[PDB]
Amino acid sequence: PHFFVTSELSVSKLLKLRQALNSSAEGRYKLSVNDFLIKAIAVACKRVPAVNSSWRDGVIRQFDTVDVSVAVATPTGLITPIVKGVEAKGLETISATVKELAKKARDGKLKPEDYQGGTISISNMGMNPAVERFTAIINPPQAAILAVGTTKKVAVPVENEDGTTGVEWDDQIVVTASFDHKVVDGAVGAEWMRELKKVVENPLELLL
Amino acid sequence: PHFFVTSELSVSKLLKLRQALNSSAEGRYKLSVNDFLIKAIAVACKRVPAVNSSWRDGVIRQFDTVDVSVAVATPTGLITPIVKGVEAKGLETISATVKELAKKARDGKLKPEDYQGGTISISNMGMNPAVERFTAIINPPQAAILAVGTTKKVAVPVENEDGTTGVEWDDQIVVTASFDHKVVDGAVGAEWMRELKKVVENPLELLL
Amino acid sequence: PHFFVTSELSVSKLLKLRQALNSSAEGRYKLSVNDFLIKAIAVACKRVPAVNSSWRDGVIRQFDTVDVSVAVATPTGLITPIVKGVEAKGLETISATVKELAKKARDGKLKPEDYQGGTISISNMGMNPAVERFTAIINPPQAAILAVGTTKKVAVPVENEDGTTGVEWDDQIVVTASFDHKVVDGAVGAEWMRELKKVVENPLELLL
Amino acid sequence: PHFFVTSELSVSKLLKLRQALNSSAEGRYKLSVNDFLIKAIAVACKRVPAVNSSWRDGVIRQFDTVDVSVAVATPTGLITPIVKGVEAKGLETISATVKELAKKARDGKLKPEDYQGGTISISNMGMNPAVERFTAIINPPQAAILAVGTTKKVAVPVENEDGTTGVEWDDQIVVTASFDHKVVDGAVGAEWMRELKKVVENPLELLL
Repeated sequence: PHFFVTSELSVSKLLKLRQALNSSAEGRYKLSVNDFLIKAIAVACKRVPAVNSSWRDGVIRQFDTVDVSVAVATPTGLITPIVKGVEAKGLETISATVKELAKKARDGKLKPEDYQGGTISISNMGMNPAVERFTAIINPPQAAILAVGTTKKVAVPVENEDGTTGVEWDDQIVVTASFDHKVVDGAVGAEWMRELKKVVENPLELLL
Repeated sequence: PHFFVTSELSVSKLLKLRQALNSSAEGRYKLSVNDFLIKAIAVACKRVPAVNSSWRDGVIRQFDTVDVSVAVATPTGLITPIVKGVEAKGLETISATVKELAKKARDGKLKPEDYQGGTISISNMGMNPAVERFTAIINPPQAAILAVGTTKKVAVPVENEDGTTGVEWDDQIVVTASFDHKVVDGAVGAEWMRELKKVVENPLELLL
Repeated sequence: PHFFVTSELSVSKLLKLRQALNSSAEGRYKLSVNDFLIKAIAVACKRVPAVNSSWRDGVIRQFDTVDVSVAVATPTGLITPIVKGVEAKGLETISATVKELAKKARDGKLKPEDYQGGTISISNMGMNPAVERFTAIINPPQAAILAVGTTKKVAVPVENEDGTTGVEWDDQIVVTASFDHKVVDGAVGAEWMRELKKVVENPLELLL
Repeated sequence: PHFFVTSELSVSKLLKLRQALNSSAEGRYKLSVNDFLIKAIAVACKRVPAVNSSWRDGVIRQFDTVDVSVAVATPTGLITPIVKGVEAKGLETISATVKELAKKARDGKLKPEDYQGGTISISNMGMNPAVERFTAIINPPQAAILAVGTTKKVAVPVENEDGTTGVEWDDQIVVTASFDHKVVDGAVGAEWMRELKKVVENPLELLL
């Protein structure tokens, strides 16, 4: 039994900072927004340990550390590469590890210890238009799986009192979050979502 | 097998009237928007009796009266206090009964006859940001369960021919409605949703 | 196990062309937007054959041709009239066949070979307000079922550099797409959705 | 035999970000500039492992992880509390751990496993005026010890072509760095200093 948590999330600050940091990238790495998202979900899963947990048969094993089983679509299908100790990783570690693992998934294979649904399962379709949102199924060894739709620029009130509400156009992804609903719950799921959104909206705390 | 009915709903009129009525509140009560929503879902469940029904084993028992099993999140978990005969109640009856029952759920306990999923199950996360919408699971003794996301102020065309479409910013909650799909159906579910939205949008008919 | 693909879709071009073509209608037919949508989903199911397939017990039978089991709500319930070889049909064939079949469903009956969930199951609530989106359940003999919410006019950036982003108000339906998830997958489902959206957004390719 | 590496370092960006983050502090923590410096020296000691090393009798043991033996002046004398795995810590972990450890040093005692000169010895007199710089002695179990003078606001060319060089006043600490000179060397010491200065000057990379 799965419940869905749907949460928009602006990115313009994080897009700006990724731009400035991929400028700061010397060709040394490619920072995808997803790398910051991976470190941010690491931050939030440390923040909310219920997400970085797993449905054990009798109990729910909660994982102190967080890794991410990012899911990469592959010609084979869906490979879920596991990026380990993200919260203690770097983020170019996230960068290379994500691109390396997706490479080894589509190009070669990953060894089976790469597909653990580790404490959190992430499927990202931010790059995929026509899905501003979409829903997946939680892994049985998961606690909750997160899916991200595509980025949209939308009308937003602009504080400016000259154009009082005004029309100000924000980039943002509204995401869905499928939850196994017994290992994790709607309140904690939404709160983890808000942790994620907070840390993402300003990379300044994601710096930390 | 559950189907989901997703329905935005403006509130600005009802927010205005709640403000004016909580001004009219002499400290005698606190009218939450949810109290008006409870009376409004009572109105709509009398309007659409399929919602205020229950999946009996062989049949679907349809309930003439409507009560609401509002669901209150509790330190224990989810308590679903039952507010009885809402359609014939007052609304400060709704006010106090909802706050009293949530109190006795989080603070003490409610006696078990308070958790009946009575004819309608309501979970409200209007107060909870980062969930503009979310989906729940229908109670087996329910017919359909309703979930409300948070309120959002959004760009809206303003009729004014000077700013022709213009940008006019409306508060509204888009809600999801999980339906057991055999006791209740998509057409009747959506129509009950529209009944609810109609009665809510203007409290003038909710007065009645 | 079903996954949901949610996709907005503007219509203003197709609304314009339907208007011009129902002007071009001499009373000879009534072209509902849904007729163009039926030819467009035929186009996309030829484009994406995974959708116009069926869950066989052992395998997934993929259907070269596409028909549509459009679903018509009936006083009996949901009749799913089958419109055959849509991709090779006309569109006034679509027009009359859809209206004729809905007629025979609500008025009389359709003979049972009209309810096959043929290669694609379509439920349309574009005409139904208060459901900008909604989700259904895939037919077992289906591969994926599509549901369309209602049309909404929304704030949209207008390119004009005078009103730089400006506020420009577009009609569009955001649709959900419930997928059986083993006969069909999220990537192919979303891509079929984008095929559909592309062909719909400009009827010029839907002409073909 | 010790050599000294002297390096100014602007702070205004990091002062701004600490201000904004101690505004972001909800009373939850106090972020001293030294906490960011501790995470930054962790970053640089991972960056330059020669600093987070120790003079073993025959060899130099280089430490993969970095901790910091921050030194706190105490009524007893100099307590060198050890903050462990800083590079994998948080920074409010740094915040509380530094203030807690200094507290337990001046107020109570730290248990002896708190004074290890762990991989790096830091003495900070940024808070101490009249020492814009000062030099210390490397711990024998250290590889290099770092000392920071006080912050000074100084005349700086301002790019502005109106006031062409102009006079623009920057806050900065010039630091000394005493090095045991056989476990570590002038080139690597200065380069570690530049790593430190780079990561500090913009907390954006210190975010990571």
